[PDB]
Amino acid sequence: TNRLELSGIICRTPLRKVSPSGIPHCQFVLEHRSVQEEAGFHRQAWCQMPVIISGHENQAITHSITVGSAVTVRGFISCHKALSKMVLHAEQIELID
Amino acid sequence: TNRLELSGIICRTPLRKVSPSGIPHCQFVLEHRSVQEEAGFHRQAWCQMPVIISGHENQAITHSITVGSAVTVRGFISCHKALSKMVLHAEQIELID
Repeated sequence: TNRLELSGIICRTPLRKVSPSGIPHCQFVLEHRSVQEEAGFHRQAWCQMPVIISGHENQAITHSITVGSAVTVRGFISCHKALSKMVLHAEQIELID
Repeated sequence: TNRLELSGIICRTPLRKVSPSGIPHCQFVLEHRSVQEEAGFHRQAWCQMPVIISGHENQAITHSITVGSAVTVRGFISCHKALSKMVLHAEQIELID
């Protein structure tokens, strides 16, 4: 199992990237803030999550999202060592604007 | 929205912590490895995710998990700046041993 669903505001201008051999991607940073419940207590949760969306099929989304967009993203997480930097690979995104 | 579900192997010995004013916690590191699908391609996903489980109610789980346990955890993520270090606050855990 590997599934993250996270909402937030895009806080960095999205970067469009195209690979010569197909497979283009769009990367951005999603800032999440919420109140969560833990052991009976209500505490603040905050994160700035790198997000990537790949594939020709998804090329449209990039030109419809920008900094300040309210967005909910669902995908898998993957990490690489710097602790290790986390990226959310988005399978789906929903807009709230 | 803020929900992560992630399976893996506990790769660091769990640390039991009790606060004097109630609210005890148990922290550990969960190593995830899987094949995920992205833009048609099958690629490896890997992460070493800090996990915390809080509350008197959950005090038992700690003495039933150890390094090498296969485990699936579901909760919310929260981050703090070092990029920012991520922690999974577990609302529920399921064992696979």
